[PDB]
Amino acid sequence: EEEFQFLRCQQCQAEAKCPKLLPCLHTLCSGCLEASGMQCPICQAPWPLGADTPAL
Ligand SMILES: [Zn+2]
Ligand SMILES: [Zn+2]
Repeated sequence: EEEFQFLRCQQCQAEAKCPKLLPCLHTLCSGCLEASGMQCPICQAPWPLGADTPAL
């Protein structure tokens, strides 16, 4: 309902490219997303560390 709201990518949405944790909508795509336009505070940091997400 909040934060978590995607599972593909910021711009290149094909098949979840960001395995980053999923509590802060960070399942976008490690390469073009960084709280720049998906719903996160300049996250760009804990990308490699994720909690309960799908990953790739
Ligand atoms: Zn992308
Ligand atoms: Zn985030």
